[PDB]
Amino acid sequence: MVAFTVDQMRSLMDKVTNVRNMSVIAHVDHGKSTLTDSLVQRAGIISAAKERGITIKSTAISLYSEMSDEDVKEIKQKTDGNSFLINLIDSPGHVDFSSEVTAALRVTDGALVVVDTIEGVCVQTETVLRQALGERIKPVVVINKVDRALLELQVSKEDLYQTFARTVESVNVIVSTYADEVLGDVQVYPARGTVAFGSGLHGWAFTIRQFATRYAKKFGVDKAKMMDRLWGDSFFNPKTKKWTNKDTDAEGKPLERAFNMFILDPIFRLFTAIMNFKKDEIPVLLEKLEIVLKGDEKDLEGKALLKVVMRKFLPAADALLEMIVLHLPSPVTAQAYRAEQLYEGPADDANCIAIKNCDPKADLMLYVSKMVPTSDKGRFYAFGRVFAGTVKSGQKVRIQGPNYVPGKKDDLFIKAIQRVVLMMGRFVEPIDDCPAGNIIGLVGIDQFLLKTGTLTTSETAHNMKVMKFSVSPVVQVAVEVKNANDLPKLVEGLKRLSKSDPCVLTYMSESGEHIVAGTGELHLEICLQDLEHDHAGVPLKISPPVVAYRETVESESSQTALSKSPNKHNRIYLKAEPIDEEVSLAIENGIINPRDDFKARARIMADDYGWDVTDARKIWCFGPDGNGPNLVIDQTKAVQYLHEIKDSVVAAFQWATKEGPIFGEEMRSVRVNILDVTLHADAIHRGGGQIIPTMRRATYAGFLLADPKIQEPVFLVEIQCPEQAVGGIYSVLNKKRGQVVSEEQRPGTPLFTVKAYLPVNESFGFTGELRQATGGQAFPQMVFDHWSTLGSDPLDPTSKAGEIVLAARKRHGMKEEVPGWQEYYDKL
Ligand SMILES: C=C1CO[C@@H]2[C@@H](C)O[C@@H](OC[C@@]34C[C@@H]5[C@H](C)[C@H](Cl)C[C@H]5[C@@]5(C=O)C[C@@H]3C=C(C(C)C)[C@@]45C(=O)O)C[C@@H]12
Ligand SMILES: Nc1nc2c(ncn2[C@@H]2O[C@H](COP(=O)(O)OP(=O)(O)O)[C@@H](O)[C@H]2O)c(=O)[nH]1
Repeated sequence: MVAFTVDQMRSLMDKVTNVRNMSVIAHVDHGKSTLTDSLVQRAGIISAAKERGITIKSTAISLYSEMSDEDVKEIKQKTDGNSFLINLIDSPGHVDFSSEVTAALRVTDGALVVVDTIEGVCVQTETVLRQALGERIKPVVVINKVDRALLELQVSKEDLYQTFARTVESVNVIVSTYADEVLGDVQVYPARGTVAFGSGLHGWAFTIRQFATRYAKKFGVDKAKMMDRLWGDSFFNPKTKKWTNKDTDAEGKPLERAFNMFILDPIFRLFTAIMNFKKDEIPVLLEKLEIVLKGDEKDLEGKALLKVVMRKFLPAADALLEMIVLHLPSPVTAQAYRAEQLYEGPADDANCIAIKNCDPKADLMLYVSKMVPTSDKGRFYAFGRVFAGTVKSGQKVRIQGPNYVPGKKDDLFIKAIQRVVLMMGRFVEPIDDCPAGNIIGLVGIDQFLLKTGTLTTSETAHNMKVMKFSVSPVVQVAVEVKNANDLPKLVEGLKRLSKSDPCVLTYMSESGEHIVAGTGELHLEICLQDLEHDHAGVPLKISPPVVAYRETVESESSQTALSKSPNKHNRIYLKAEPIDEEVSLAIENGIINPRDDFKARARIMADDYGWDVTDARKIWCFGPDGNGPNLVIDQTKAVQYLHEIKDSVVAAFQWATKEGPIFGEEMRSVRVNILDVTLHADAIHRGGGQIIPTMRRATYAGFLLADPKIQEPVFLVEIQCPEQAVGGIYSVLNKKRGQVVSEEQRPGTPLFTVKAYLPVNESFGFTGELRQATGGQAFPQMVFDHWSTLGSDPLDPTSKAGEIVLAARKRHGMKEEVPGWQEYYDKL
């Protein structure tokens, strides 16, 4: 549109009182693009001077505009000259709530909210506006698609007005409701020229002020008052030739409002005449309004003409530009009431002040809004705003991350800025510097600032409103080699991955699978990628990690269990019953140890865990692995060669409990009581290969008679997030048998710390699903917490648990049926 040299741009960048950092806030289909596009063609700036080339993803655009000596006097705000530099920063239309959006606005001071003439203000509209308000962004309105109502609906004039009327009122509800008391009445007033009406597709729009001036010069009145009248309850009676503050002429008759008589009328008459082909009235009407056509335009018809005559009548572009310049704040103005909020430090601090003043001579205070993709071979550029001091190419800056703390040296990076550039839509342009108050990009920060961050030149500097990260590994899957022979390389490469990525984690699952875990899904992504193509460079099959379970019993076996050796000579009679959870834990945590003296040990189980004191000294072993939470207590009476079979009964128990009868999982909280034992006179028939199997079977039998169940692992998740999104937590948690434990708020500033239990086998995907429910606001952090017995029957293929088992057996190539106890029991 207009081309400027790089110097010209720096000159404009010097008068920051004539700059406007804004964006366009709008609903999903309200003309946000046809409208900004309209502006761009009118005022868009372009690079002056104009296999190999460079490009960046559009993130901002620059518009230039000159005003009239008079229009610059209505600017109730420190100005400097007839010129202006508008910054049209792009914002995410459809992206989740608070992350992509919040960050973008933060570098804007004003907004241009687009509302629809028919649908009025919808949810999203009200949502982003509330968002913008939160950061104290002043709103200015534009009701769009006024053409739909004029054609399709055929609406009246007072009908339409009333619409505009409402739409304005709702917006003013949201305004007052979320506006900082200290900022004053930011409510939009059509009569004050802060609300524009028009059609972005047709190309026309208008503010009341534009009409209040048209009529102001001709008939000789000051517009101050002509504006107040041209909207609301002010009527002008042709007859009385005077105005009134009541909608009824003395005689009791209804009059026509000004807005309708002086604004809408002219318009309506033009539609109706050109849209009905009244080739005789068009000429006289156009003449009357002072709309001159040129050349072949004189012979247009219908829609073709409505657009020409309408765009000449009220160029959408000038209405928008008006409001922008005359009502939206400049940095100098906004950075004064927006300084505290954007600074996380002392509101009296040296820097926090250089923001308010928007002083380019203070200590650098540049905020990075986001990292933008570019054709420069995988390099990203930093897009942000210079809030204080000034940036320079090759400058030495202190890059502070989201965790950085003034004292502590974490997230801090004392590197230098390669180049400072202009982000002109899809193109960039190098410059020498950029003072406080502007929008610029930075090349060479890539690797030190992932996303949001603050750049400073002061060592006693604080960070600007920062965004929190997820830094614990949580996203994990099971990695395995496709050709068994590559195993050595998979292993080889897992130590390679770890040695390079300090934010990755690798380990062996209880169920023997190698495991890769990472920060986010994107992180795991890059990780598994490199692993298979460089670290290990071997084909791998990635999958959800297999969960381990615990086979346990619910009560004392309904009946005694019997089992005879394959000698038909020796028999064993036992029963199984549950061990208490507080106890099982004690065994697990080593408070009750099989290696500790019977002295200390006997004491603890009697004097601290209710165990009958005699019991303590008749346990033969804990298991599996000699020290697990399962006991074999000897309750026999007159077995001659008892002490003779002990060593065997033990090795049998250490086997049974390592791989239970349900599906081979480890048993937990299982206490086996041997009620009696009968042996053969000779030791030649009570050997190992005779007793071991007897006990193995015997135990299984008692076990299944004891109302079997299974225990599932359970995580203990911790979450941090803003008060509003604490809803998503409970939202998703419910869809996964979750359970909120505690909800504590960190004193100081909003950020809740939700804590809950999460069934390990309901956690695949959780991290992602969380991002959604909270629009990228919360970040999880898991850890194993405990075992929990499932209520359902493990031998009923259809029950919850029973499905868990079933699939398991199929995965192992075992029978789908779980051999009931009868299979192990040997009746007398
Ligand atoms: C989310 C994270 C981040 O890093 C942590 C790592 C260190 O520990 C992880 O905790 C991993 C656990 C730890 C416990 C206990 C050892 C008892 Cl025996 C039962 C096991 C589990 C088995 O079902 C239950 C948990 C989820 C698993 C696999 C599905 C991978 C487990 C495993 O096999 O290691 C949680 C991870
Ligand atoms: N009649 C009419 N259609 C419009 C107007 N503004 C936008 N549209 C149409 O609405 C649709 C969506 O508009 P667009 O600007 O892409 O919406 P966005 O999603 O807000 O960017 C398109 O088909 C446009 O042609 C307008 O003022 N009048």
